[PDB]
Amino acid sequence: DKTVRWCAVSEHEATKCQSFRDHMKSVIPSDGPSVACVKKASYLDCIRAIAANEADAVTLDAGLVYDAYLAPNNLKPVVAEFYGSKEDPQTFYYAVAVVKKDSGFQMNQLRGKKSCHTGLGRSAGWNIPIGLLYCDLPEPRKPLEKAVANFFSGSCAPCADGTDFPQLCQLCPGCGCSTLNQYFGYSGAFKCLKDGAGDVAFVKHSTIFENLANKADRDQYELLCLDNTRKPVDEYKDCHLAQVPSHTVVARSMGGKEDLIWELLNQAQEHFGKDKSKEFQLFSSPHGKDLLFKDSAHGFLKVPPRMDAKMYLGYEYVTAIRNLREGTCPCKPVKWCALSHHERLKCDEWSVNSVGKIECVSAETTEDCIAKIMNGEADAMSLDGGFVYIAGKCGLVPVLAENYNAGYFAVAVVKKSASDLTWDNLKGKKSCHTAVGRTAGWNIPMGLLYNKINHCRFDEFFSEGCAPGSKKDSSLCKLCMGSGLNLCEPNNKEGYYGYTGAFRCLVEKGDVAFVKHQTVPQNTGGKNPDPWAKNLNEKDYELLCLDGTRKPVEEYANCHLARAPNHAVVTRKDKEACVHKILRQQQHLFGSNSETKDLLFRDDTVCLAKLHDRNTYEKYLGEEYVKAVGNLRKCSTSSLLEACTFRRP
Ligand SMILES: [Fe+3]
Ligand SMILES: [Ru+3]
Repeated sequence: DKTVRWCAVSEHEATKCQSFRDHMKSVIPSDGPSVACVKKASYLDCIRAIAANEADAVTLDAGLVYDAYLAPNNLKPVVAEFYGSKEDPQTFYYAVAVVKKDSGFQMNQLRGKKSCHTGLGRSAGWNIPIGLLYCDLPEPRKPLEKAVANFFSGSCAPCADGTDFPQLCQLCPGCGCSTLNQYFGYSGAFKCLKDGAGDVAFVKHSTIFENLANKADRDQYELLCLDNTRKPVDEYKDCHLAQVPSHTVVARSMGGKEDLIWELLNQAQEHFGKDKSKEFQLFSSPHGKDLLFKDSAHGFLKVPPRMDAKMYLGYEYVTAIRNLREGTCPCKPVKWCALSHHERLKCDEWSVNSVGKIECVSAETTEDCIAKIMNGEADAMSLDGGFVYIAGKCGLVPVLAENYNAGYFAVAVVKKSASDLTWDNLKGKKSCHTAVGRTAGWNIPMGLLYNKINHCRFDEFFSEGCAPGSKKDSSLCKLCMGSGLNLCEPNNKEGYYGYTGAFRCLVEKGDVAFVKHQTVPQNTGGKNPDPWAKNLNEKDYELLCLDGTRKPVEEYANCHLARAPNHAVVTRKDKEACVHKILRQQQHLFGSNSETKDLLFRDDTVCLAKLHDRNTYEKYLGEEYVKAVGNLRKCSTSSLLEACTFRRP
């Protein structure tokens, strides 16, 4: 078939679709995607048609992306319209709350202030802020305008019912729903703030830049952050009410046909997109505005495949829209994310011994669990520093640090009889890594090595190795020992995965093992009874030091590659306080005074430590760690990181 059935919501849109269908047939070969045109009465009918497999694709505003995600529709974002420019594609805008500098209040102190809105029923100006504030509104919250009129002391809410709720028009009497009103729209709401009518303007990240050319003027303004702090107006990416995708093509989550849709649209923009100047133009139409796509669009970007609608819309936006749609209002239990049947059994027991203060969700991989913390299905997990990096890039923050005694030591272990090996040159040698992306076995050693050879294709530096998480055909999977689909997997059914697995990898096959300072002592001298380790002696192994010589294993203090940031618990900023407080209550009750090895927490850890200043991944991991990880991800995978980076480069 190879047919993409596009859904139109108007007769004009169907006519353009039909033109679209006919022109693509001149540019796409026989074996290529074709266009079919389905005509429905509304966006929701298109959503339902696609879910019913009567059509396949439609482009929607953010609100309808949410509707399309809810059961029984279950559509997913697949292609994004971008704007502005090809070198700097603009896919999202940011809803922000702008205030005057030194006005002395935060997001959680908006009650009784004067508010400026773009217009009632608009996203940045109304639905997003009121959605976020919904449970702060006084009861009864229906009708919504009466509740807002009793929340702010006075407002300019263009198009509000000022006859029944005059407070909403105090700053623009009559609540004029047109440009005839000086405070209507994006520039109008900001002017409401600039002129001193209101205390806060609910606008987009760009509004202040388009109305105030001089930076000195903009320096008299600030942004309200959802964490109840303020930031300058050029830091909206760390200080907004919501991140909003402008226009998104959706498709069924299963059954697609996403690859066809992208193939179709990518070819359409190459032949009929911006500045192509054919008789057919994808981003205009002689009759009507914004048919099928926005006329201001400059092209399409493929949405990363790990992305679902909740992750695409973002936590803040989904919170606001859900409050509007559902209208439900209440620390509460901390929902821990477990990774295996063995990890879930542990926290299940933790939950019942915590008497409800702990609850348990399970996902099949670390990244899935991270996605659940981002969208609110989960709340906290403990992660290696490399995953704290991914969690941080995805908007999460470190809340507590696992303390085992300043971090643990990353060391390079070699067999003592191999006296030739030095850190100075290990090219062509066989390497053993915890897994790609982890602190001790990858980010620290391969970050340092990156500085020496100025590239990160390490399978061409080492002859072969085991680095679980590498591509199955890579030479860094050749030494691994998992069988079938398990070979080179970053989990337990790969016997060379982890701190201990990488040491075993060295004992049996490798030349160098990148692990931590306790690994060799803990799996030598009979402490590990498994046949591969049982008769090993730790004086038969040395550590490579940075200067180029070697020392014994217990001399790691003066022969390590770098100090490693300890594993940390991560959560969202809105649960940071509660997770901080509930876990210290839990370790006071069940602390150091797992059934297998290292479930939920490292068994080395004695306590969960306070972070104080270092409550962001950049400040927790440190400057050089982040730089090295930034260097290594040019060669790295991680579909989650790709999805998070798509929303924040
Ligand atoms: Fe680690
Ligand atoms: Ru007409």
